[PDB]
Amino acid sequence: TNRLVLSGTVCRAPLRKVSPSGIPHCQFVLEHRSVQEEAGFHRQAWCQMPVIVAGHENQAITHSITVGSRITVQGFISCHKSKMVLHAEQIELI
Amino acid sequence: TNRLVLSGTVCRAPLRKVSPSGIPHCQFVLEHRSVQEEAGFHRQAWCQMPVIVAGHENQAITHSITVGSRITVQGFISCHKMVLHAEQIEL
Repeated sequence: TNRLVLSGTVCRAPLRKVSPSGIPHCQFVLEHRSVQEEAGFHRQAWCQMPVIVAGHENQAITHSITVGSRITVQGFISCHKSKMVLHAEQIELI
Repeated sequence: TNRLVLSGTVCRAPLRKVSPSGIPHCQFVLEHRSVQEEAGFHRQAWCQMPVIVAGHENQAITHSITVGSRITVQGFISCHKMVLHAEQIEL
């Protein structure tokens, strides 16, 4: 299983490219901040998560995303060298 | 929402630690590798995720895990470098 569901405020606006083969993709950064319960106590959770939205079907929604937009992204995490990226599969606005 | 569900092989053996205040928790590293669909193509996904297990109710499970154990962990992520704060662990 590889499923991350993460809500946050967009802190870098989408940058958009099309691969040579014609695959559209845009990248932005998603800032999450919340209070989470852990072992009966509350702790602040925070992350700036890079998000990639690849493929034709999810591009239209990304044009409503700007810095300040509140969204939830559901997808899978991928790590390179150690930088992480959330690869979006569903995006919910507000 | 802040929910990560991630399966993998333990690649660093669990250690049982204490906070400055003396609060116990267990930690290990989880190596994930999978094949995911993206834009109609198959793409490899990998991550080595540090995991924190602070619930004492999870101590029996975390003691049966060694390097090589296959597990699924669910919890919330926080960036301190990312760490998965485990709420459930399934063997």
